Amino acid sequence: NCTANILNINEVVIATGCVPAGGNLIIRVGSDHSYLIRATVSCGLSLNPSQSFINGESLASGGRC
Repeated sequence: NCTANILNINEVVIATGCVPAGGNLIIRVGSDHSYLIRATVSCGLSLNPSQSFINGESLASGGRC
C-alpha cells in the first residue's frame, strides 16, 4: 500500500496514514482537522478536490505500509 504523511507550514510531520493502491483514505491530523488523501494505481499521493490544504499544511511521502 501507499503511505501518506501530512505536515504543517514548518514541514513538520503531524499526521500519517495509509492510502490503498487505486483507492483513497481519510487521514486525521492533530491540528484539529483532517485531510483526505488518495493514491493512484501506481501509488501517487494526492489531495481530494472537495478539500484543500490550509494553515500552511502540506503532503509528503513515507516509505512502506
